[PDB]
Amino acid sequence: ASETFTLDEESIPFVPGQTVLEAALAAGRYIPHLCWHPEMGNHGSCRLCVVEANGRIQASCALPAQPGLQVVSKSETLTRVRRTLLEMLFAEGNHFCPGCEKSGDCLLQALAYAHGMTASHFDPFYPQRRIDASHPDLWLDPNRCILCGLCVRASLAEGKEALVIGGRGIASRLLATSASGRLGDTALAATDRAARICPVGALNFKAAGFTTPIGKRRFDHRPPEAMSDKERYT
Amino acid sequence: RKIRIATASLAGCFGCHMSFADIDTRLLALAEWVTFDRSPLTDWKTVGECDIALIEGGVCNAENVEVLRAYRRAARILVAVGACAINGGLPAQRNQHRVERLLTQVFEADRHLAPGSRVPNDPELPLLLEHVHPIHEIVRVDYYLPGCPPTAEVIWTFLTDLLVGREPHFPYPTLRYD
Amino acid sequence: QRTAPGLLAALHQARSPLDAQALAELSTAFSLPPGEIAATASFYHFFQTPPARYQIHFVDHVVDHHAGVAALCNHLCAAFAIQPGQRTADARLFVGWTACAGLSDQAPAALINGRPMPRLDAARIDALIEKIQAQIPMDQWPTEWFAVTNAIHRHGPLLTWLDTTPAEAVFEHPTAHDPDAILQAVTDAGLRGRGGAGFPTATKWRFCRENADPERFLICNADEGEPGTFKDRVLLTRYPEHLFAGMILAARAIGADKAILYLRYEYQYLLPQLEAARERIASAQATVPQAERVTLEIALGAGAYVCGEESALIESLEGKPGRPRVRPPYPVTQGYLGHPTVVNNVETLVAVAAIVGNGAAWWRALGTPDSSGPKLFCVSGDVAQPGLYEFPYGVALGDVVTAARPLGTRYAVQVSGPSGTLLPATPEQLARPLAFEALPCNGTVMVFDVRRDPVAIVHHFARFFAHESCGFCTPCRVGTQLIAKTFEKIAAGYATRFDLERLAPALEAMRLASNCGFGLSAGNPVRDLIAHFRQQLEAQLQPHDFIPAFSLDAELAATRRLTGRDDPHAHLAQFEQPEVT
Amino acid sequence: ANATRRVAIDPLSRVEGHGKVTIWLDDDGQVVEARLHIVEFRGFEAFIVGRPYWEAPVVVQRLCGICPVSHHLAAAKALDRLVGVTQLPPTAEKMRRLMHYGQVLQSHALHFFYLAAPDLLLGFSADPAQRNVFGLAAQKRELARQGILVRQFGQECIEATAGKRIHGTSAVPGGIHKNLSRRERMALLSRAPEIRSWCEAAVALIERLFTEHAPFFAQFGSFQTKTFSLVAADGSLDLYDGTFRVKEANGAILIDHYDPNDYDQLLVEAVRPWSYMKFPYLKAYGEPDGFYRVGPSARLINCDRLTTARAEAARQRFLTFDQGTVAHSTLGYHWARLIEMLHCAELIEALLTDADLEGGELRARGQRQHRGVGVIEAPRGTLIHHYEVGDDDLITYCNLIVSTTHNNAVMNQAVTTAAKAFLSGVTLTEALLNHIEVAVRAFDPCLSCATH
Ligand code: SF4
Ligand code: SF4
Ligand code: SF4
Ligand code: SF4
Ligand code: FCO
Ligand code: FES
Ligand SMILES: [Mg+2]
Ligand code: NI
Repeated sequence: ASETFTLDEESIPFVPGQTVLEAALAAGRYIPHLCWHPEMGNHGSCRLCVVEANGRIQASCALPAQPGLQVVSKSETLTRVRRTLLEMLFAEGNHFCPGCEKSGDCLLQALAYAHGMTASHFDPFYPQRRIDASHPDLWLDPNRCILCGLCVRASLAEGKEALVIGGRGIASRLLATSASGRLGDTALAATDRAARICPVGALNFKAAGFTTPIGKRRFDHRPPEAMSDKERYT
Repeated sequence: RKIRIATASLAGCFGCHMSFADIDTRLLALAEWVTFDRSPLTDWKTVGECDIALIEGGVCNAENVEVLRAYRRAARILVAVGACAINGGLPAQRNQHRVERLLTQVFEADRHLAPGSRVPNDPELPLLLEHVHPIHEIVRVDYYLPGCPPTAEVIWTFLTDLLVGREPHFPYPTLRYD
Repeated sequence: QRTAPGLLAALHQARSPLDAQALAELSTAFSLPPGEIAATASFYHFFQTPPARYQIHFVDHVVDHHAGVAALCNHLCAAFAIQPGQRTADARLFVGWTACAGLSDQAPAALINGRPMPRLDAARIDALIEKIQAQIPMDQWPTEWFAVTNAIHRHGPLLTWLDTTPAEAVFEHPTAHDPDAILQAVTDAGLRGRGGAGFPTATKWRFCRENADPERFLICNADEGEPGTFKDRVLLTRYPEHLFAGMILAARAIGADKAILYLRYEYQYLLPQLEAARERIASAQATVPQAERVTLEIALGAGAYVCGEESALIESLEGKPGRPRVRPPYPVTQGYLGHPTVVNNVETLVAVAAIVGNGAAWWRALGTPDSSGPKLFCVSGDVAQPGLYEFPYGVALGDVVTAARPLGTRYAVQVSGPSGTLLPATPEQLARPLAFEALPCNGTVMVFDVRRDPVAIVHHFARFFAHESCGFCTPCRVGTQLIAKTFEKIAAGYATRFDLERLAPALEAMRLASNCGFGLSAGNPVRDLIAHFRQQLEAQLQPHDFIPAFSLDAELAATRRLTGRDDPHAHLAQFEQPEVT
Repeated sequence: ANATRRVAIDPLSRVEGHGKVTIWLDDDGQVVEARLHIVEFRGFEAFIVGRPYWEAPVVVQRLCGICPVSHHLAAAKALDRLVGVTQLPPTAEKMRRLMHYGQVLQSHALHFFYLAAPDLLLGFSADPAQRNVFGLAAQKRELARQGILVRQFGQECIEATAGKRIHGTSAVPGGIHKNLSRRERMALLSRAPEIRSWCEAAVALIERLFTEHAPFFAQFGSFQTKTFSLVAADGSLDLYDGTFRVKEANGAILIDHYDPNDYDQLLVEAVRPWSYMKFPYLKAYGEPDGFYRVGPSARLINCDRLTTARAEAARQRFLTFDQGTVAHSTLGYHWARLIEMLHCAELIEALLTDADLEGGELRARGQRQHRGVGVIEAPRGTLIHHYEVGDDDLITYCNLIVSTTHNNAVMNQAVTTAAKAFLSGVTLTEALLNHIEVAVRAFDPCLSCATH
């Protein structure tokens, strides 16, 4: 760690060229994020990581650390902009947490609690995508999927290439790369890194739900800031 | 003058009202400080006018709309309580299906029905809407209490706050959507 | 990493029914799993059209709507008992919509199996309705119907130089064969991007040349794309050979073996002429040793305005969905196939031909000190003479507008397509010069007289942004939709003050948090509507505190049908009535 | 038919859900017909289809916020069978019982103390502003404080076993996902005697009431209808598990120990155009002979026995009372109900001395099949869940017959009986209309449950 930059009036060490997000988290200084992940690196879709620098707002997962770069991660504007993004993602899908088997074990939800989100102030989109329960060990509710793309990246990296995001605009959805469009016809296996990496309730194991008592779930009274990287990340 | 509270259940399960009653003996202290208009707990058949309306449940049918509007006009502060009223809740999973196809599944096609069974027609019954909607899609909402249901501790904190004039604050440890 | 270079071409190829069989052929060809190919193909508008003998897209564009294209679509949809966006029982006809097809001057218009049909009247629709029932091949149709007019209503030194001097002549002179000299010529001219961006051309050429990688690419951006823009369409029809000269000159300047004209899907009619022209110009270099010479290719796009963003264009050409990259690295560093790449607009490269042709003094003689040179302007809308207008950069907005002859009294002008500004026609606004230092303009000017509703205009743009968003990032994917929905609510008469208050925080998030300049731009129309046409918008907000956005029946229609009721209690009112004491 | 004038109590107060009664008069001031319209419907049986099976105990319990535990366990029981498990391991069996016993305890106390006793203790005519739980809190405070605290202990039993007071998650296919800790068990056990002693007081109270008011309460009606419920093998009442028993009014066991799994050969549901609540009846008798009634008084009639002393002592007194009449009384349901509440306290008092609540035998697994039926006695009567599930693991079919649904006919009947008793002598008061709602309230109707 040769160089340093300023994150909220603090000298923060950095290996060039880590991004700001990478360097901050290495130093134990949390910044809201969703689509970033230690193994699969950045992506740039969620936008929760945004920060003020040069002298505009931009994603800290793409912002490269420079020596003596001046960075604000905590302001009223930044907390509002994030709150808003959290309302967009909730509005966009069917996040009925009360019957979701990732309630209390879900990053989107935990981020929402941490930004004191009370309700998404937008008209719901009530999308109408089909569940895919074709795989023997796995199932996919696509109305919960936030298009983080971790499942995709994970699968490219381990060679299975099972998934892909297709469509344009609000039609954008997660798709299986099989000719039939069915997860069961791809090479995806329950042992694959991709199988367990979804941070919300979209892609799940079959019949492994509601096994954890309320009170003892991954995020139960632990915001993302309070967690180690073991537990924070899928 | 004592404050007036109306309460209502639209496409709810009554669960938010039970979480309200989960304040336990504190309801005796609440009884001293407030007065209840229309509410499933009281006999008043017609709403209003009051300082606070607690609404649980989504809007699922025509009579929910007429009632929601009534409560809106009658009440200064209208509050969307529970997941149902907030984003449509688990009942809103029916927006995955065609409402005709549902009613027909339940009242005509079901293998355990008597021969001749038909979807109920009578004007005394209110028609279901095409989709379930949160209350905010129909009227303006002043506050949301999340949870399915909200904790009694939230419901209490919320009221406690409004009675004293203060602005509702929900600590992280009282917040849930599930 | 995931590049599939030829895939875009191949996907066109595989249309003269995209079945699971054809995906398997491409999957082998391209080493991509069949659904990845499907997914790429699903991103493009013109690849998702239901097959027919006659596919017809009507141009959903504000100027076409003003010329009553709405009505003329229904005069055909009615005549086949279908709705727009669906196809006939026999699979004979599909009728649907599409974004501006670069025919803003010749409205109203439509696309039909790729070929454009401008200036539609009911007599054309009636004569068309017959042509499809009698089942006649399109070539048999009067080719009068497909003629596109590239009307130039005001020449200057540039169009003059273009009309006068032939394309190949510039290769006689010695500059054309010295890369440094071309760079310098252009640097001295102070040329700036005519695609609207407006960065010094020479600067990007230099950054690209200063890179370690010897392998480099020039791409010419003829996905003109922005509604109301047709200047590229003129330059392609009128002076293709001059374009290819510029492509070659600039390719030489930056040391690029290859140079690719990326032509939008809508202009595919121009392909046979462009191939003719491309081949004629590649002779004027034949003298060069072939190892040494710049190769010229043309690539056909497939229906996306987001693909006028540099990195998305590149992604498209690498056989992937045209979604903007995460930059840096920028394309000048790592672009097409990971090699440094310059993307220049058509008008920019034509300027390059002129600048190597006439010298930098000749160029800098024209325009302002900051925005040097002549600019072309594609003017359209409520004007006696829509078409192309050369002015020096620096010209007052008014003069451009006036030179086309507003039909009604002036009201509002959209400068630089929907991405730029919507301005009222006050003298203080029309006084403003058209230059990067003042009022930036990529050449699109759209004039609206006083019959037009500012609100309804923004709504047309709101829908276009919603449709054309790449869907990659949260605030833009969702937020563009929130806007479109807010203007649906205004148009239907349900909108109130509260609806703009709930929309604000999403605009904020779009303007600040978007990943590319499309999500930043998309908030512009409603920002301008609030800032200038405040009152015209207040006039379409109901005085109620809130009103449902959907017809509350409607909603009961389904259950009315079933139960069989039409009594009052099976109907809901919208609205309510206040009352004060 | 010849009904000329219509009057409606709309909506029904101090009940859960959305119900309305219409009362059809004629020009003489006489009442031809009354009708219970259950006026809400969400369609859980149809929209749960497509979802994974393991969601059902958690989502389907959103039918109701008074007895989600009844649906939580019913779904669980059904999915046990699906996953090939009949007998649960001990720890799961005992947790599930505690959840249920607590559920019945609090639900009965919710009804009596919040919904029913405002009438029974402040009188059926009391000015509306007082005729509710707050008027009761003001007047009979120490009584209302007890009730609230009984309900609390029930819910706190559920919090411990399910994870929340309302809508838990612990009942799973095969068993339970947790046990009690020692501190939760002791904390509960320490409270349990006092709670039971207040339930005792509540029975003493409701008897004293009938002793004084019995002739008046008889005006609200009797039933000559059959009684339907779960008996255990022996065949005492067992609220968690058992097979069907039906007795005729005189009882007279018509059917006994009938496999819940075959409920579909036993039962059929009729639909009238004017309610979303269906009309279940015994197939082999058709209607209206095959109608029956369930709940508190059906159980106490049906069972041979209650397994706890104090409550069985009091059951004898309920059945003996001047002299049989009241067991088949409309308002009898209240006396039965408070007895079950005592019974549950007594169960719980005992169950929390069982160290298996801290055990490590939480869950069994067996042979997967495609169908599962789960039955339980919910507070308001017998509950049936039926699920069918693909190899997908997505539910392909759900059918629910819910407690209140069973009493559709008898509730309609009782509405009619009181309508005549109290409104034929016109003219109509608010206080006389309340008399009709009082008849409905005896059934502790759960209308969200009833319709689903
Ligand atoms: S996946 Fe997360 S945010 Fe989405 S509904 Fe489930 S728990 Fe809630
Ligand atoms: S399935 Fe999960 S990991 Fe994949 S795109 Fe959806 S949220 Fe991202
Ligand atoms: S939020 Fe949950 S508790 Fe409240 S009405 Fe909806 S289902 Fe019931
Ligand atoms: S802002 Fe986001 S969604 Fe919009 S086009 Fe750019 S990257 Fe895609
Ligand atoms: N009790 C109860 Fe709910 C009802 N009725 C169920 O089952
Ligand atoms: S983590 Fe930075 S944009 Fe999603
Ligand atoms: Mg049913
Ligand atoms: Ni219930």
